[PDB]
Parts: sequence; C-alpha cells; structure tokens
Amino acid sequence: KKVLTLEGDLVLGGLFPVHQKGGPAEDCGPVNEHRGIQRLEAMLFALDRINRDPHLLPGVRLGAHILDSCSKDTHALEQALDFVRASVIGGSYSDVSIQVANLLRLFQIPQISYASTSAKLSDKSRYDYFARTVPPDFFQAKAMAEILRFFNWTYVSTVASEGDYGETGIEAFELEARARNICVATSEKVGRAMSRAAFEGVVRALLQKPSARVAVLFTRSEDARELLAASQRLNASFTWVASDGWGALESVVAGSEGAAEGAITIELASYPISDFASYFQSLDPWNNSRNPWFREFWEQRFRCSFRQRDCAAHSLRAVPFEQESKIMFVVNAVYAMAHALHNMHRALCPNTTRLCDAMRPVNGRRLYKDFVLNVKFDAPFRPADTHNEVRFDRFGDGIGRYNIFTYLRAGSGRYRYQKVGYWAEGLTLDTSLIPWASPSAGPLPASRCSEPCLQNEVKSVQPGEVCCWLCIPCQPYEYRLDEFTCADCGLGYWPNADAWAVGPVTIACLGALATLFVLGVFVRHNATPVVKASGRELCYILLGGVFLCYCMTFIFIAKPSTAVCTLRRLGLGTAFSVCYSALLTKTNRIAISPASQVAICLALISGQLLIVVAWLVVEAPGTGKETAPERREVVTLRCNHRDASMLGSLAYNVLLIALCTLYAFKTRKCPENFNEAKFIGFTMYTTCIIWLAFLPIFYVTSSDYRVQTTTMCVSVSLSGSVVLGCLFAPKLHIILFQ
Amino acid sequence: NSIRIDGDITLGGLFPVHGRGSEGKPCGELKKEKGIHRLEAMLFALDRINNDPDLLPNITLGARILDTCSRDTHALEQSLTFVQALIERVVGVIGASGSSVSIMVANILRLFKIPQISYASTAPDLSDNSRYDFFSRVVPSDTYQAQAMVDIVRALKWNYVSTVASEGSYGESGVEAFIQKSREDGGVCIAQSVKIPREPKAGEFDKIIRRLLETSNARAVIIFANEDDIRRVLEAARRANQTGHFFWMGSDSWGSKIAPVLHLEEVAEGAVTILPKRMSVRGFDRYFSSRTLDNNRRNIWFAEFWEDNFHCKLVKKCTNRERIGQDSAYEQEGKVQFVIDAVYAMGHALHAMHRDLCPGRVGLCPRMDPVDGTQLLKYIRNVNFSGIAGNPVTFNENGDAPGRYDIYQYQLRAEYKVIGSWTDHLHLRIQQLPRSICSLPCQPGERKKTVKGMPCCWHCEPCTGYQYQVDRYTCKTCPYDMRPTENRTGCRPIPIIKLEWGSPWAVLPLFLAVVGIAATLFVVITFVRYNDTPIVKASGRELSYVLLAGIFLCYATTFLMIAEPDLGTCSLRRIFLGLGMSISYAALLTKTNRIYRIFEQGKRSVSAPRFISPASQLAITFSLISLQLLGICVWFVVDPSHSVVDFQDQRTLDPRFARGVLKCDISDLSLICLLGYSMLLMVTCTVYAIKTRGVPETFNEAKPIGFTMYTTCIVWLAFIPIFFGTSQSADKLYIQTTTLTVSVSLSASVSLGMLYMPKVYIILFHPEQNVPK
Ligand SMILES: N[C@@H](CCP(=O)(O)O)C(=O)O
Repeated sequence: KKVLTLEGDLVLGGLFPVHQKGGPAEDCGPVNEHRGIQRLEAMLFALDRINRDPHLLPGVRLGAHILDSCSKDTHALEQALDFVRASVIGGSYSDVSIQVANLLRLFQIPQISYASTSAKLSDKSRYDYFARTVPPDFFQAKAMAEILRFFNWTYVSTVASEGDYGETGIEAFELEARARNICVATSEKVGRAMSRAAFEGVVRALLQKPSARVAVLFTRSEDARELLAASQRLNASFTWVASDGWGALESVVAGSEGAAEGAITIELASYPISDFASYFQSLDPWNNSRNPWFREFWEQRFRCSFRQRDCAAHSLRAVPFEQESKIMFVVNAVYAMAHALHNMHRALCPNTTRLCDAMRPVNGRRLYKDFVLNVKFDAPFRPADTHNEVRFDRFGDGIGRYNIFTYLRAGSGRYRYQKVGYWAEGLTLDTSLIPWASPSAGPLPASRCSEPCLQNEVKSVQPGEVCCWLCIPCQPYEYRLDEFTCADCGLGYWPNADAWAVGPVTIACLGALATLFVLGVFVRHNATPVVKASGRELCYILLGGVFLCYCMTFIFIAKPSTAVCTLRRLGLGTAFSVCYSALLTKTNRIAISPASQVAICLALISGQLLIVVAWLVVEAPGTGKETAPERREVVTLRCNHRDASMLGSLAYNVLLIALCTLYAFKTRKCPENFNEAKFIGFTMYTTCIIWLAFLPIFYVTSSDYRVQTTTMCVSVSLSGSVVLGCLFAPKLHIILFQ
Repeated sequence: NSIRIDGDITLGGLFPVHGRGSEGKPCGELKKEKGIHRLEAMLFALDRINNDPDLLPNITLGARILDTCSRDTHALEQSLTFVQALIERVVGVIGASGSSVSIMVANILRLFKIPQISYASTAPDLSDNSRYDFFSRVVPSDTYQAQAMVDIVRALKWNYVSTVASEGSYGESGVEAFIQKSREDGGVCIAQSVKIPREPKAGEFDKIIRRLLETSNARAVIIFANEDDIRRVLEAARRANQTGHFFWMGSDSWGSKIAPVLHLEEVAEGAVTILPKRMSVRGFDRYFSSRTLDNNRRNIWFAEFWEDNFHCKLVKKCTNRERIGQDSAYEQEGKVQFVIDAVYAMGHALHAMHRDLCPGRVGLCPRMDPVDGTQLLKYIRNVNFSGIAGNPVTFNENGDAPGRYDIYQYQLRAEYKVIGSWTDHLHLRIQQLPRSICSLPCQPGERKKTVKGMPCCWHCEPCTGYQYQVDRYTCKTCPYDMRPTENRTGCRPIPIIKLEWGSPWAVLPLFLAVVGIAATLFVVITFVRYNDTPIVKASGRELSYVLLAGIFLCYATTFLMIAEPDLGTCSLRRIFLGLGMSISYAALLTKTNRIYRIFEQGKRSVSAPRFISPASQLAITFSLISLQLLGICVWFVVDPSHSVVDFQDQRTLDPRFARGVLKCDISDLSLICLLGYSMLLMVTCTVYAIKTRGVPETFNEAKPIGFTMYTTCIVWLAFIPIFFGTSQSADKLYIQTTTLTVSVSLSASVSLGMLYMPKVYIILFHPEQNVPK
C-alpha cells in the first residue's frame, strides 16, 4: 500500500520483501526483519547519503517508489507495473526478480538486483537490461576448480543438492574443471525429501569409488546437515569441500564436529557496514516515522504493542542490533545505480549541474549497456583495508569476493573456522592452515591417478579409469598416434615419422700396384728362360687375378643392383679361377705341345666359371632394404643370396684344381730348375690351404653387410697377393738377384 | 482514442487503423484494408455472438478496441490502459496485426496470464512457447509459406533468384526461412537478398533494382515486405523500364489486395503470391455493403471510413444514405474470415470454459472474472469447430493452423486467379513469362566445373588434349591406342605410320640393293664359269665364294631393312643386320691374315705358316661368323623379336595429327651392338691392312684389299654420327633406316669395286689373260 515515496528529480523504484508470504490466508505474512526491513532501511540510509553526496549526482535528487513484494509473484507485478504507470532496484527472492525484469524491460527500464543471484538472470535474450549485485553460485565453480588445482588435487567425486542452482553449480564446475583438466570420479544430486539412508547412500556411492578419497559439494545447508550426519554415522574417510550454500554454518557441523574437520567452504566474504549498523542500532522510528512498516517491526522486535502506546516507552535501540553482510549489496546496488545515472548525466547533461530534460524519458540501453555495467570503484563504507572493485561483466554479473576457510580441530576447545585464504577472480591459500595438508599433517588423501603420459610412453586404454589410464611405452619404429598408441613410421629406428672401408681401399690399391710392379719384371724378361720355361699366358692370367681382385673390390662396393652383385659372387670364383689355375700347366710340364697345353688350360678356366655364370645370371632376387624388423637402421643391401649354397660352386671351381690334382705334388722331385720345381710342389698345397683359410667368410660374415663387404674386399685382394708370392719367390729370386 | 463496448464479460481487439507515421504523429494514413474493414467485421461478429442463442448463452460479450498504428511501441503504451483493466475486466484479446505489434503484446499479456490470439502475424518467432506461453496464431507460420515458396520455385524449375524483405520480425525472419529452406532443398541458389529499412529513402528502390539486375541469370524476385514497400519497388520498375523483365512474388504480405497492382498493372504480370486458404463471408459482405455509415454505433472511426472510402465528408459533403455498395468505396475484405473466425474462436473457447468452469450456469459466473488464463488457453487449443464460411478451425499447440493455403496468379487483360493449392505439396495448373536459373547447359566435351560450390551453377569448360568425357563434370585421358573424338564423347584410333619401302627416301636403297645383287651376281656367274681356271683358283676359290656370299647378303640385308613389319621380318632382320656386315669382315680377316702371315713368315722360314691351308682357313672365317651368331642369339634371348606399335613418339599437341608407328622393336642398344661386333672385325681388318703395308705386289690381292678398307671403314664409321644425330627426328623411322642401308650396301660395293669388278672384266672378256693373277 505504501511505497516509502521519496521526492526527487529522478525517481528510482524498487522492490523488497517487507512482508513474508501470507500464503492462502492473507496475501502478506508478518514483516521480515532481516530480509525486508533491515535491507530497506540500509537502502534508505544509502539513498539519503547519495542525495547528500557532494560528488555523486549533486544535480539529481533521487526519489523513490519502493514496493512491497509481499514475497509473492502476484504482488511483484501488481506493484512493479506501478512504476511503469508512474513514468529499478529490487529483487530479493528470485521468482520476483525474474518476473519484474520481464515487465520492466518492455518499457526500456533497467533493473539491478540487490540480493537475487539466480543464474537464470544471465539470459539477455529474455532479460536484457539487468544487473545482479551478487554473482550466482555458479561462479564458485571457478574457485572450486582452482582449489583442486592448488592441491594438485584433480580426480574427484562431486555432489549437488536437488537444487537447480545445484545443477547450475555442477555444470559450471564441470566446465571450469575440464578447463583445468580436472576429472569427475562420479557425481549426483541430493533431495531434501529423502530418507537418512538415501543420504548415506550418497556417501557410500562416493566411498564406493576410492580411486581418490575426496569430494566436493553444491548444496543448501539443510542437505549439508544430513549429508554431514551420514558422513559421521558411517565413519566416512575422505576430505571434502562445499559451496557457500554450506559456507561456515556452525549449525551444520554441530551433530558431526569430528567429520567436519576434513573440509573447506567458500563463503562470499563479509564486509558489514558498521556505519549502518550504528545508524540502525540508534534508530528510533517511533519518532522517525518515514518508514510505515516499523510499527509492526517494533512490536515484534521488542516484545510490546503500540495499541496502548506501550512500544512508545521502549525505544527501538533497546533491542541489540545485528545485520547480515548482505547489507553491502543493498548499498552497492543503490550506489551502482546512482553512479550509472551519474555517468549517464555526464554523457547526456555534460554542461549542466541540475538534471536535464534528456533524462526525463526512459533511456533503455543507454543506461544499461553504457553506464550500468561500467561501474568501477571501492564501495563506500567498506572497511578501509580492502577492495571489491564493484563492476559487472557484460551480462550483469556483479564481480565479488569470497573467503576460503577450513574447520579446524580444537583439541582444547570447540572446532573453529579458519581462513585459509580467499578467492576473487583467482585463488590464494596458506597451506600451513590446512589440517590434512600442512606438511606436518602429511599429504592430501589420493586425489590423483596418472600423468599426461602422451609421448614415447602413451596412456593405456583401461576401461572405466580413463582419467586414470596407466602409462605404457610404444615400440621402436613408431610415432605419436592418439593419447594411447603410435603409428608405424617409414623404415628406420623410432623415426617419429663402412668405418673400416678404408682397409679394402688401401689394400686393393696396394695390391694392384704390387701386381703390376711385378708383372713388369716378368714381361721385361719374356725373352729370358724364366719366361720361356713358363706358361706365360697363364702366368699372366694368374697375376692378373690380383689386378682383377682390385677391380672387383671397387665393383663390390658399387651401389647394389643385379648388374654388380652377380659379378661379385662370380668374382669369388674368378680370383682363383685364374690365381690358382695357372699352376695346372706349370705343374704339368714339370711333373698338345706346351703352347697348346696352355690354351687348353685357359679354355678349362673359362669353361668351368662360365658354367657357374650361367647359373647365377639367371637368379631373379636382387638388391634392396629387406633389412630386419631388428636393428631398423640398416641401409642399402647387396643381393639377397645370403648363405646361398650356389656359392659352393665357386669353392669347387678352385678345389677342382687346388685339392683334386695333388698327386702332382711329386713335381718337387723333378730335375728341372729345382728352385721352381720345389716350390710348385710346395705352393700348390700351401695355396689350397691359404685360400681355404679365407673361404669361411662366406657364412661367417653374413650377419653384417658392412662387415662382410669390408671383409671380402680385403680377403679377396690379400688372398690373391699372398698366393702369387708363394711361387714368385723363386721366380723373382732368379730374376732379381741372379 | 478507443472503443468501449459494454457487456457482461469483455473481449479486447487490436488493428492498424492508422499506419505508422512521424515523431509527432506515429500514425499517418488510415490502412482501411487491414483496419476498419476488418474491425467492422469483428464488431459484426461480436453482435452475432451476442445474438447467438447457443454461444455464451445469456452473456453479452463487450469489447475493447485499440488502434495499433504500426510502430509497435504505440501498441504497448496503449496496451497499458487495456492492461490496467486486466489488472470493466477483460477476459482475453484478439491481438494480431504485424510482427512488432504482436510480439511486443505477447510479452506483456502473458505476464498477467492473459491469452492472446493472432488473425495475422505468421512469423516463426512466436512458436517459441517459452516466450509466448499464452499465445496462438490462427494461420500457418512462415515455416509453411517459406516452404511453399520453395516448392513453387522448384515447380517453376527455377534455380536462381533474388529476394527482398523490409525490416521487422515478419520480413526478416520470413525471408530467412525461405533462404534456409531453399538451401536445404538445394535446387536453388540465392542471387541476393535485399533488406528494406522501415524508413527508406526515395530512389533507394531504383538502386535496389539495379542491384537486382546485376545477377542476370535471375528473372524473378520474391517478396515478404508490406504493400507500400512493394509499390516503391514496382514503381521503380516502371521508371527502370523493367516492366515484364520480371516475375514477382509474394508471401501473405500481399495478394488479393488491389492497391499493390493498380496503376502499375503491367508491372509484375503473372506474379504469383500466396494467401492462407480463405473464403469470403457473405453475411458480412452484405452487411458491410448495405450499412449506413452514420448508423454504426460504437465505432469511432466509422465517420473516417466514409471519408476515406467515398473521398468526401459524411468538403463535398455527401448524403449518408448512399450505401457503400453503390460506389468504388466497396469491396470484399481479403482477410475478413480470419478476424471474424478469431473472435468466434475465443468466444467458443469461453463457451467451452463456461461448460467446464461454470457447468451449471448461463449468464454470468463470478468464477470467470479472475479467470486463470491457463484454463482459457486449454480451451483455446482444445476447441475445434467448423469456422465461418465452413473453414475448419484447428491449430496445434504452438498455435499454427495446419499449413493449408492457396496459390494465386496476377492475370492481365485484371485479377488474382487461382493457380492451385498447397498442403506440404503443390497442386498447380497453368501466363508465359521469363526464367530464373543460373548457368546454362553445356556442349559435348564441355566438362562442367561447379561455380564455387553453388549447386545450381557451373562453367561449361571444354575438355582438352588427349582427354575425352566421362561425366557431365569430368573428362579423362584417352589411352595410347587413340586420340579423342572432337566432340570428346569418346576416342578414335591413332593413325599408324608404317615404313613405306616406296617412300621418297626408301626407294633409293630399295633399288640400289637390287642393283647391288645384280652386280654381285654378274660377278658370281663369271667366277662360277671360270671356277677351274687359274685366274679364279689363285685368289682362293673358296675364299672368293665366301666373300661374294657376304657381299650378296650385305645387299639382301639392306633391301630387307625397309621390309614391311612382321615377326619374320624382325628375326631375319636382326640376324642379318649382324651377318650382312660381319661376314664380309670375317672373310677379309682370314684372307688378309693369310697374306700377312706368309709375308712375315718368309723373313724367318721357307715353311708355309702352319694351318694356312684352306682346310683350316675356311673354318676360321666360319668360326668368327659363329661367334657373332652366338652373341646375336643372346640378344634375342635378353630382348626377343617383336612387331610393335609406338604411340608415344608423335603424341602431339593436336591429337588429330597424333601418329603412332608400326615398327620392329629393335632397341638402339642392339641396333648398335649387332653392328659393334662386326665393327670390331672391321677394325681388326683395318689393323691387318696396316700390318700388311710392307707387303709386295707379288701378293695378287694385297693392294686392293688395303684400298677396300681405306674406304670401307669410313663408309661404316660415318654410320654412327648419322644414326645418333638423326635419332631425334620425327622422320627418323626412314632416316635411320636408310642411313643403315646405305652404309651396308656401300661397303659391299667397295669390296666389289676393288676386288671383283676389274677382275671380272678380265676373267670374262680377256681369256688370254686368264692366268693366276
Ligand atoms: N494488415 C493485414 C491485412 C489483412 P486485415 O484486413 O488486417 O485482416 C495483414 O498484413 O495481413
């Protein structure tokens, strides 16, 4: 009926729960001392201070139409509409703040809540012009997730009440959690309207998944009570944290002081206005009659009656005064609106010290987007030691301050809340104040499983425990694929997608030089008996075997193709098909004239090796990188005829003369130039042995392509040279020394 | 201000009596064709409801009417008087009009639990029941009419179109619904979409047309805008001389309304627009036509109705007696059925409520004064009845009437004729007018490339090179067998070139080789006739035999080098490319060596060189021949004879001139290696000729042999530079072949010129000289 009408140049309407619900009996119940009247009086104290403020709106006296919500939606609109008719700060409970916004926006009238938090009033597609002096409990997600990060704590069970605010906080928490790589072990909502066993069931469900032995709660305290009672009854072993829906609330921790130790709560930090507490404590509305609902307040606050003027004898100040911290939002809402108006006037009435006609109409968005959210200062009457940067984000979220505190063991007294730290936009905490984490207390109970193993080891794929997957190595040829395996690369060792070769080069070159230095001795002496008595064409085919060993050595190291590996294998015949075989006729003539005997031998040499040539030039397998799933960094192989028994045909070609003819060793007894006759008998035998000594490399070195290439290259050059000298010794003795 | 009609219960009503307007009057001209036409009809229906013994029995239904103007901020402010009566009491409203008018009001009345019904705005937005929990239309939304427009464009087989809409939820979401449904169908691309401001500038419309005309593959335009917006565009069309350039179309925003088309009748010929399925109301048409304009009580604008419909005061004051039906002042109102329907529908819902809420009463029941509109809403959705003119009244729970509407054609001679109808499917029959379709179809070989990703559009790109078509969008390379059809429908044989033995160049060796054989035989016959005469025996009769056979083959080989390709040709060619060169040298080596050995042997011993006897010497010649035969056999083994067709050599830029070649596949490796061995015998012969420089004239053939080699080795060696130098020519098929034929035939000629021809002359013509020299 009454609206505390205040006079002014600009009138701000508003809406407070002066009365409780009268349910179906009356529309209005008794007055709300703490929710209604104290908040209104604080509003008025602030409004009078604003009108008397030398810097804030000096040209605009603020009048008012403050409505009685009667704690009902019906009244909120029957009365909110009066401010439209008349041409807003209000909203305590939320059904009211929402519906009022639905009407005010239609007339381009902005609304700031002073107490209503609800996250639904974030939806600007339905509620565009509004601001919330208090951020909804959704925000606590941010702090909650940060507390878990502080603790290195991460993998965790979580709970809401049956609250839609509970859903809101849980969804919000999931978002903030995922952003920080924090995993839900498991979670649920919790009815008020369920048996104690159901509350125990919730606690058991936590305790039934002990991958971490810790949890977090969104709630309202009636639930937090029975949850904490169930925790205590079950002797539940965990640590846990709650939303300020159970912040502090000594009342919850009374049945279960012991279980209550393992926990922290947020509260929105309290910064009571002592100036207003003073004004209210000394307030005496009997005389200061402006607020019409005080007569009821007096009668019930002090037990008296004004019917007989009995309350008149009991000054209101007689009853001790206390206030909710909430008073600061009542005040911030009026100052924030006044400031928005102030800035609006600086923008629309820039050169005038009194309200301008520009502000007679309702301005919509001009207030809302440009001045209402763009508020930034320290709140008046706030304790001097701190700051709240009153501001709103683009959705009207009033930016705020929050105490983070734990319930301490008191072996010498009652258990007490203790500030550990605070939240603001981020978290600060002193660990020494935590009973389960301060270093002397030991570590937090399991709150972890496994690391971001996403590398040379990658996660397992353990069913269920995804956020707890084991760490497992890949295999030494692969590259990163998923969080849990690796793709096979190209060929090479773990790709992430000839040291002694100088040996054979040196010996081959030296072999060739020595070979020809000696040939020139034999050739210079072609007209000398040392050559006339020799199978000179064969002497030369034999000597040439070392020169060929040299040539073959370089072929042996040619980039692999069938063009060269066939020759390579044949070359292991060739070297002695000539280096041993000339002994055949030397031996024969000492042991169809000699000229023909030589031609016959030459034909035999070529014939037998050519049989083998025919056998190898027809082999299909060639060169490549077959390599091995082992080693992997093996590059460019010679033809894949490893340990091929066809090689025995080369050994044969040599033994065909070298072992199979040694009856002729008797030649050493022949009375013709004994220096040579003795050596032919000696060297045929010795040579067979020397060559056989080199031979085993055919299988011995097959395990390593660089080693066997290097080895055969040296052995071929060396074997040939060692052997030639076996008989050249007496030939050169005579030529060079006689 | 407003009309206040007494009754026992009251129903609100809302209509654009004014349009929008200026800042001082947001309410300019009277829109009589949405407003007062329909208002009287509502009031008519209101009286009929009150006069209906079976509807709201014993209850007078009163009313409250307001003028929307059109700028909907006027609606609400007003709604506030209406609202104070709601919270003299009003039960509900007929609210309707355009978008901004309906959507603002749906958000105020629902907050007091007051139901609202629309005879008008079809916009999608109002089907959000979380925002319009108290609301229904009485018509199908733009979700249907947009689909219908898409179906009609697809029935026109058009693909490419321009749209225009003015501001406000109706236009802006409506055309956006058409755009999205068109895109979902995929059979259409939007050339463009043009917004009209609520307050456009004059001349913008000419600019709009010029923009509409840029997309010249469109000949049609779609409209959701209001009446006036359309005249500004079609008036511009007259100025722009676009009359009959275009098809034009409308959602419900315009149609049977005559003020759109009048004075611009040729503009938008055949234009197709939609109206919600509508019938006239004869009882009203009659009443309206016959009503005296000063006998209409409780209608504050009816005096204005006279003034605007009769173009004079009710100065030119004219007699009030004239019926509106007697002048141009009168016609049938296009939507009157809906406004009458909507008010009855609420009356029927109220009736259903009384039979529920107040089942034992007629006349007033106190329970309905503070009636919970939720129950009123239940009957708004639950009541189903045959409406006025027999049109069934039903709408779903989001308040859409189910889709049903009629398709009209603007016919000149001029009226909107029915083309057909739609209920999620078209039933149209056809007037002949332009087409709106994007890219035009493409020729054979014109492989389409899509214009961007735009489904209805392409570039008709002609296929190229050796490619032939495989899809409307795709062409692919024809294999080596063929060069494309010019139409690129497929592919056609590469013409294959053969080496012609009669070509201008092939004819030279073709006949020289024959002459060579004839000359060789002249010599052979003489030698045979004189086989037992010393003049023949002295040079080695058998050695002569082999040399002459060699010469014969040299020429036979060259003749055959230009022989028609076959496998028989390849095998014989390869064996003889070798033999036709090597036999001659093998024979020369044997004989030349015999001379050299005798010459040097005589310096040390009288004994003839051992094995110089023909018994061994002939074998030497044949052994050298066999060594080559074995090498040739290897060449056949590693890479065997084949008659093949070369496509790759002349795959030219213009495939009509692409030519393949039918050739014997003799690799240049063997073409040379088959000659290389023979060359080495030639080299050896040259060396023997050098070794023999000290040989005296007493050796009958020692000198002319040296001479044959002096020339022969050049004839041959000249082959290589030419063979390779000409290897890059398009004509190499005959150039390299004749290069080879010429040196082989010439070498044969050289041998005859020094060793046989002058000897034959003496053997045959001078018997007195037939001595062993
Ligand atoms: N303004 C209305 C015209 C039809 P009415 O006469 O109002 O029923 C409309 O846009 O649909």
